[PDB]
Amino acid sequence: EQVVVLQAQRTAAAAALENAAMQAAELPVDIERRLRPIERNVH
Amino acid sequence: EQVVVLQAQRTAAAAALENAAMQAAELPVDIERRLRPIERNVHEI
Amino acid sequence: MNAHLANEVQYDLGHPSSLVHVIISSECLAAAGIPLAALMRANFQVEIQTRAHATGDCTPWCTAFAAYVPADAVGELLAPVVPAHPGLLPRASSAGGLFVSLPVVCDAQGVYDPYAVAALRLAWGSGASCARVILFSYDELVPPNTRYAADSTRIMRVCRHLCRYVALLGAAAPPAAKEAAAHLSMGLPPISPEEQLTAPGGDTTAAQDVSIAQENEEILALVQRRSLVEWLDRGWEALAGGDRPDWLWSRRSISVVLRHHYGTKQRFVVVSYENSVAWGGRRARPPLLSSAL
Amino acid sequence: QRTGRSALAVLIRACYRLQQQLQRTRRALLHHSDAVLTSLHHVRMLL
Amino acid sequence: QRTGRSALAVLIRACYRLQQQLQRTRRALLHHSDAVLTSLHHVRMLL
Repeated sequence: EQVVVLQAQRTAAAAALENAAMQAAELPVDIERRLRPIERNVH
Repeated sequence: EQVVVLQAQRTAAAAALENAAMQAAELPVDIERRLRPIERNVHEI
Repeated sequence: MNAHLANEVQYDLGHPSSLVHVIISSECLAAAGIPLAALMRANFQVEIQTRAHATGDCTPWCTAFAAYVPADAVGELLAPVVPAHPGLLPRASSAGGLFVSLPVVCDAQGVYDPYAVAALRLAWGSGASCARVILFSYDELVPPNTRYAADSTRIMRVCRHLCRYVALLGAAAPPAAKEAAAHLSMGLPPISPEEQLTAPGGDTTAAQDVSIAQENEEILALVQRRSLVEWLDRGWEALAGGDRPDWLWSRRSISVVLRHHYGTKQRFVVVSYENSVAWGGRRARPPLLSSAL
Repeated sequence: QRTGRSALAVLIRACYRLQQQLQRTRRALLHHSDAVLTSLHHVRMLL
Repeated sequence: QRTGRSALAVLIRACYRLQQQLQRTRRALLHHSDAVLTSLHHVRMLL
């Protein structure tokens, strides 16, 4: 019984990484459009 | 025996998440480390 | 498309809860354990029930509707095909799966319970041996935000492909489509459904792109100091010759959100329209879905 | 009188609002980044 | 002569360095954030 649980939990969070990988792919995006309209503002 | 193999992978995957957790838990330190002197510089003007 | 139309009629007439329109991929069905050729042999009855969290009690089986397309699944939303003029909307290829709307059990001040399961059952024959059960947690069904902002570049392409096709058709055009091709040209690459699935931008990330814009245009000003949607409708009613309520929603805003399945690691697509009573639609009924738990 | 007092008001409206623009980037980049740490701790809960 | 030419040098040293402070926050927040995407791709390699 435990293998059927332990396998299904490992395949579960494998999907939750790719939901988070597309979620955490905006951190190099979210920094860029907040600084650049302030740099040209100073420049 | 399949339990022992997969529990070896459950505890191995938990280490890489905590590598990932402590890597990204340092990010809220940095926003309150990098922007706070820059706020002080604009206040000088 | 028809499988999402024929489900909201069941939800409009009350059969409080919510509804999430889901596109399963072909490879999510393959790893779930069903044969893909059995579904190919256009609506299709599928029984769906919802199960609770650590209680055991569940909703009884209700019959809902489905349609499997061996085609591009997502491209059938974005670029439909006239049977008369096949080269109207050029698109890229993709995988093809069924369309099933899924019910979501709410509360008053609607907050869905995660770790409870909404369940499918695909039956392609007689007997229990020809049936499988695919499970969906409420963690699985509902993403945080829609991506209607990724749709803004698509309708502006369909405006071009009508202007390209009628000019390609020449003097053999219907005279209604001759007019609408000129007016859309004054109002101004195939439709790739994989680009909207991988575009890094939601709605709330796009709503923040207005407040970062308007407040920065002000200070940089201080340093110095018959709509086009209507004309699209007369193109399809001239080139094809009918309304086709499949094709009504393809001309409007469609948010195409990519998700992943917890059981078999494969992808599936959560779809919300503009004229849709179900979740994500701009004509929705309160209370809405909230991830408070 | 009105030449020098109003030309500095150009640089008044610029400086007190750049103090405000960086305050939202302190808040909106912490109320967004904590959702990433919310997501990653949720994945360990699945395991 | 020295009154107006040196009072503007206060605002000279302020503006050319605020151009520089935001350049490090472009670099130091990309050489830090790519380690997050480095970590997340490593976790999939374990699976």
